[PDB]
Amino acid sequence: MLKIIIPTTMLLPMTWMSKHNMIWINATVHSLLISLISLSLLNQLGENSLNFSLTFFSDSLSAPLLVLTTWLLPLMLMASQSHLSKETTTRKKLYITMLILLQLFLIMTFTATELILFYILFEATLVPTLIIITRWGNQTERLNAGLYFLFYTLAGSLPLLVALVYIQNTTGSLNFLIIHYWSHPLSNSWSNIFMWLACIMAFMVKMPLYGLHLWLPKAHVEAPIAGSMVLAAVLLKLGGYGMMRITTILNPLTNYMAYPFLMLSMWGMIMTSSICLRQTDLKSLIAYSSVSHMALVIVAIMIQTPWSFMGATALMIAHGLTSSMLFCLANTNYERVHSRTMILARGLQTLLPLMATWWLVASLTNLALPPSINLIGELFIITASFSWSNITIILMGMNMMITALYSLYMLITTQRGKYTHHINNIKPSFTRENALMALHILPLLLLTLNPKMILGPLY
Amino acid sequence: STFVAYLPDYRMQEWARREAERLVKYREANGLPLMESNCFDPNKIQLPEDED
Amino acid sequence: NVLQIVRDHWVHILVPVGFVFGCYLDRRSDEKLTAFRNKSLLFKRELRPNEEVTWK
Amino acid sequence: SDAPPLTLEAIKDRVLYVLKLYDKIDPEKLSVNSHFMKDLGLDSLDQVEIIMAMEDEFGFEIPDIDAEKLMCPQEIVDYIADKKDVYE
Amino acid sequence: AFSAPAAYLTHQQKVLRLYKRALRHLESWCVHRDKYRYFACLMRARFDEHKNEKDMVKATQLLRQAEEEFWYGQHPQPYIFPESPGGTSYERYECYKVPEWCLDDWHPSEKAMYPDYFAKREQWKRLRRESWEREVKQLQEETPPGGPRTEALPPARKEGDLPPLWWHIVTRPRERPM
Amino acid sequence: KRLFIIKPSGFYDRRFLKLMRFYILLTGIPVAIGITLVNVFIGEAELADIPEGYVPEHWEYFKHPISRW
Amino acid sequence: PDSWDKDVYPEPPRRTPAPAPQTSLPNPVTYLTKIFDLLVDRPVTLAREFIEQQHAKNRYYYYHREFRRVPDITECEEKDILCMFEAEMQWRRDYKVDQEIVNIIQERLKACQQREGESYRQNCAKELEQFTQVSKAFQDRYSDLGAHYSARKCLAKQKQRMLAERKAAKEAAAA
Ligand SMILES: CCCCCCCCCCCCCCCCC[C@@H](O)O[C@H](CO[C@H](O)CCCCCCCCCCCCCCC)COP(=O)(O)OCC[N+](C)(C)C
Ligand SMILES: CCCCCCCCCCCCCCCCC[C@@H](O)O[C@H](CO[C@H](O)CCCCCCCCCCCCCCC)COP(=O)(O)OCC[N+](C)(C)C
Ligand SMILES: CCCCCCCC/C=C\CCCCCCCC(=O)O[C@H](COC(=O)CCCCCCC/C=C/CCCCCCCC)COP(=O)(O)OCCN
Ligand SMILES: CCCCCCCCCCCC(=O)SCCNC(=O)CCNC(=O)[C@H](O)C(C)(C)COP(=O)(O)O
Repeated sequence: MLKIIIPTTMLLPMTWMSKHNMIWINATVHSLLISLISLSLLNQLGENSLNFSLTFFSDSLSAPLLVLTTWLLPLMLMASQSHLSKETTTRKKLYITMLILLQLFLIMTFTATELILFYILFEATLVPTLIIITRWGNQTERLNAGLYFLFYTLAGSLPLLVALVYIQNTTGSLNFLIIHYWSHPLSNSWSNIFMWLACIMAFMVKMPLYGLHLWLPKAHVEAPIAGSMVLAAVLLKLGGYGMMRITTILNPLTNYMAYPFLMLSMWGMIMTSSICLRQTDLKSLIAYSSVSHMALVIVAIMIQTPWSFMGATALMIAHGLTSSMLFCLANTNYERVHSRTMILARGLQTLLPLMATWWLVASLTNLALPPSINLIGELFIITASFSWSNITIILMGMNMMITALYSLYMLITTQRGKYTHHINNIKPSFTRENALMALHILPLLLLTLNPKMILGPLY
Repeated sequence: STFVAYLPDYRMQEWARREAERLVKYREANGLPLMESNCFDPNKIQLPEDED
Repeated sequence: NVLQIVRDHWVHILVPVGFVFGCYLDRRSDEKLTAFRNKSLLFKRELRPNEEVTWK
Repeated sequence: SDAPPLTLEAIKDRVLYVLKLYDKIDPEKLSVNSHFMKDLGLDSLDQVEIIMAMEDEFGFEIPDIDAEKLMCPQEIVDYIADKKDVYE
Repeated sequence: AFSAPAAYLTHQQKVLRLYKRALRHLESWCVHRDKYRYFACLMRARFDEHKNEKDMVKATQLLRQAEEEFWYGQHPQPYIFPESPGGTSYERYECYKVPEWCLDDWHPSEKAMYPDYFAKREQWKRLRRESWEREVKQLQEETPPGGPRTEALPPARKEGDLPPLWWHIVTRPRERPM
Repeated sequence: KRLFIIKPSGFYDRRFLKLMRFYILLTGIPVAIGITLVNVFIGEAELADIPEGYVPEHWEYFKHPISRW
Repeated sequence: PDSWDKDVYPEPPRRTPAPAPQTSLPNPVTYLTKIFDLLVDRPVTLAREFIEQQHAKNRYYYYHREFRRVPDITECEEKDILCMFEAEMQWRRDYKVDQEIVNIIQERLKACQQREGESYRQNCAKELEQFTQVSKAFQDRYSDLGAHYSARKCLAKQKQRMLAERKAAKEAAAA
């Protein structure tokens, strides 16, 4: 695992020793090389995980997330360099350093064998994101957004720390292998109920769960493009990964402790899909769609079936890629017209046809068109829910209908109709933007040929 | 993508198929059931002696 | 002719050297977990006439 | 292909044709610049009927706010030419 | 579409608009030309029955009753011209209309083709740039201090003057731009 | 008679498409040719019993030559 | 062909009728079949012959990996991590093998349904009962274990079923 971590660390002195006009080129090239190297972790053994050492291990769940992070870094660099052109060399190097530190913390988080190290890195991811949002955000609400993002996370995460140290004291270990092999049932008691809550609420708020999701629109809208990319693509999946790791020791309590969370997730996915229908800001719609998809992931994790975990893993990967692509698409238009209002710029298909094609493909993947992996995950989760209870199909179908509705609503509003007359500064699409959209979309379609790479350990 | 497509079958699916073929052939060649409702041998299980 | 281009492009070796060093450290870490080499009931084997270890 | 491009001469000839097929107008008396209210002694209802006849002739509707001011054949020809982008 | 609207419609304008709407809906009801002509002359006679009324109150009441009759007896599916706001071809060619400022973003290799067109476009741009200041000055001169009262614009009055605010009216893309 | 058609600039999208196709083909045509040559001249292995007293290498439990390599 | 075992994947003797023409009109399907043969099946056969000639010059083998039988989870003491790990690996391997067995039986059922045509309801009863037996066994073995399954949970499920069956048998013995 050091063969991935050490080059990521080497990215720091390499970008701090580069010339003022070569930082983007060097960082992009070596980030792509690191992603290529990290692609070798997909070879999984089946029966058990790849245990490199006492500190790190790789699973069929961790490997797609690691590859997604390593692949997302170069796309973040490509998206960032346009709006940072006027910045000084030192501040651009600091921004790239923030991105590299975030990547390092993420790659170490997904491979830790022990839960305290996972917690330490999972909290350490906060600082670079907070710095990025509050320093390179564009509006004045970035400060309030950063405060929300920090405190919503910490209020859930601190009880997790207390629960983890208590569990290590009572059991003697927190190593995930020992945790799994020496699992014992949780009795029906108030102490066990509060232990369950302390082990669950941090990952709940990172998803986010409906009712604890208010930080996400603020943080995702007010962050720069790279910050939004990493928030939607990767940082939302930390909660799901933590849930999959932690629910091993929570049985059989989850059988009834999951009822309020399932109810909240289903009704709130309906609510957020409905909210997307009346939104004046283009980024907030994407944020709320992310909330709905993560609510579906929460249901999948809560029901505790192999098909549910497979669908949840597929949906996490697909949602990460699709949300990153949608955020980049919105950012291109924002850079054109310097406003996030959806109806300001209309009929962009007449002026930008290839970008309209990218918009159409992203909208089609957002509504989970077959045989894309988005629908693979969603269908697996829906089938698992149907096995859990036949009445879930009503809510699943309603959510599907509303998702198609607002996806095509966004597409029609932004791309169709007639152009706004007074707006006359819409230049032809750059090679960088088209390449960024292609690099987002092509892995999505290529993953359809080999769906088992992202289905997870339960495959 | 080429590297991922040509990844060696470490997941043991072809091996599992061949093992299943061998087991099925052996079991229906002798009239034995294809699968037992008991995963582990009842002879190595020591249940509590009294149930009442 | 190569002095100046080396001085302005030497940064392109840091990441490959880090990769090589990481592989080397991974092998060293593997070297510390040989307690059960050729000792598992499933994979215990008789050594070949010339081989010294089953894996390294 | 579709119909040949329209020309100013054709528009004027068709307008004069429609107006000469109107009974309340003398064919000899009628002229391109002949005012409807003043020279032909017509009223507003006759102008509305003329506008409707022009719409039926050219297969397109003229809004009431614009049709109110078409008081001579030349104005109708100019309106039709400018709407269908006829420049020669 | 081309004329600046007034603050309100007179009784005469409302009367003519009701006449035209009634005639069009009657034509929708009366498909054939001869029957439509017969009933249109009947409508014209009934309409001229109160042509010379002097009491404005009773004329207004007649107009209201006629509007109620039209609404009750209107055609639910009246004939609409294809390019009209309700027609089947209303906004069909809007996707083919590209604004003229997009031609400035063309690559020089694209402008290598069509050289004379772009030279004439340069001529038009110089004309607009040399007329804009005079247009603004004329608009400032011919405007009351309390702002404009209507949406009407004055014509050119000098030797080499162009009517103010003419660029986006003259440079419409087309009605069939492709 | 011929009139000018006002269109947005198509040079840049076409150039991006040519560049992407060029690089993808530059890297993927040699791979396709190599895969075809390997498949034609070095076929897949065929299942055989393990000979007496012989222990195979770990890569000898797979049949495609590329996967074996 | 002989590539796959015909006992694991059996099929009926494939009875086909002989053509018995009743009219002097020429059969277009036969002429089209001859054209297809001469234009497609011969070049493809020649290309395959050349490919096999090239393959014969380079012959190498790959082997099926054999796994020893290690003690299962029933004969591991409560806190012996190594025996537990090896038993769990063996149990997971057996789970995969059982999944593949069920897959083979399902393939047999599907092939029977397609082959028998309009008489599948009568001529596929044996495949149906085979699938019923294997499905019941697989369900009893592995159903309701949920995610995070293990050999210990399978053993607990088996022991619960054994206790229920023993109680039922004992209460029937007194009847
Ligand atoms: C906006 C989104 C925020 C996040 C949402 C988090 C959801 C947290 C809710 C937790 C789910 C349930 C908690 C415990 C399960 C049962 C609770 C209780 O009502 O059940 C009965 C418990 O009986 C009584 O109801 C006791 C609880 C009454 C006091 C709790 C106050 C509830 C009022 C609601 C306050 C809002 C809480 C959330 C604040 C934000 C069951 O009867 P009994 O079998 O005998 O007791 C079982 C426990 N034993 C085994 C130890 C004996
Ligand atoms: C713009 C112009 C468009 C028009 C031109 C279109 C041209 C034609 C397009 C249509 C092509 C259709 C191709 C259909 C597939 C053919 C090849 C396919 O069969 O191979 C697949 C191979 O797919 C790959 O295995 C999966 C794709 C891997 C994707 C990895 C992307 C690289 C990482 C990038 C970053 C990812 C970030 C997110 C990751 C989580 C499936 O392999 P499989 O049938 O099994 O192999 C059998 C034989 N083997 C096993 C010995 C090989
Ligand atoms: C940003 C919003 C996120 C909010 C999430 C907050 C919820 C976190 C879950 C509860 C936090 C406290 C959990 C305590 C750590 C668990 C350790 C444990 O299990 O110890 C219990 C101790 O249990 C407790 O003490 C829990 C009491 C609660 C203390 C603080 C209460 C604050 C409010 C609690 C309810 C809210 C929690 C869920 C709300 C989610 C957010 C709305 C039993 O230990 P023993 O004493 O040894 O008993 C056995 C031997 N006799
Ligand atoms: C097919 C279904 C449609 C049926 C709906 C019903 C139709 C309506 C039926 C009867 C309508 C009436 O009587 S409506 C009553 C009409 N009476 C008046 O308007 C009195 C004052 N007249 C004037 O102000 C002008 O002379 C003016 C007439 C405007 C002409 O103006 P010009 O000369 O300057 O063009």
